[PDB]
Amino acid sequence: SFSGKYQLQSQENFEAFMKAIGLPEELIQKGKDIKGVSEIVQNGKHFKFTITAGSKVIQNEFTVGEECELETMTGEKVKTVVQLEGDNKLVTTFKNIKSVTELNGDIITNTMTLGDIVFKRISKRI
Ligand SMILES: CCCCCCCC/C=C\CCCCCCCC(=O)O
Ligand SMILES: CCCCCCCC/C=C\CCCCCCCC(=O)O
Repeated sequence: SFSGKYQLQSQENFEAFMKAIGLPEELIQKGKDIKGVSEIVQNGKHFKFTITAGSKVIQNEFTVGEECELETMTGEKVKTVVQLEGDNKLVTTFKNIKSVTELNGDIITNTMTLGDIVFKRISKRI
């Protein structure tokens, strides 16, 4: 069950991922420690998100099994389709990054794997 407004608790490889993809140290030092809200509304295939990237609210919707355009940090807007296992594990192919989102009861983890860099968020359902 994915529906909820999930507040951020722990954020792992933020400094190593944002410098590896080409972002500024001034904006990285602002968004690294802010405990913001990460929303998801589960409508069968269409998952409507409202995500806090430090100060910016990035709101887009992903379709499980058909093409869906989402905003990236380095780039523009990526058509990344998401596959679902057991109503808790969401897997996609972003801008050369394997993104794995897992729901453990009422706590969600977003693990963005870029080769050796493992960018892991840990947010609780509210
Ligand atoms: C889907 C969950 C993962 C979301 C990851 C978002 C990563 C954002 C990374 C870097 C951008 C940080 C921007 C910080 C605010 C800058 C503007 C300001 O307040 O001055
Ligand atoms: C590089 C980050 C750009 C911002 C959008 C990233 C979207 C990734 C795609 C699909 C997974 C969406 C997961 C939504 C829940 C995030 C929970 C969290 O913030 O802790």
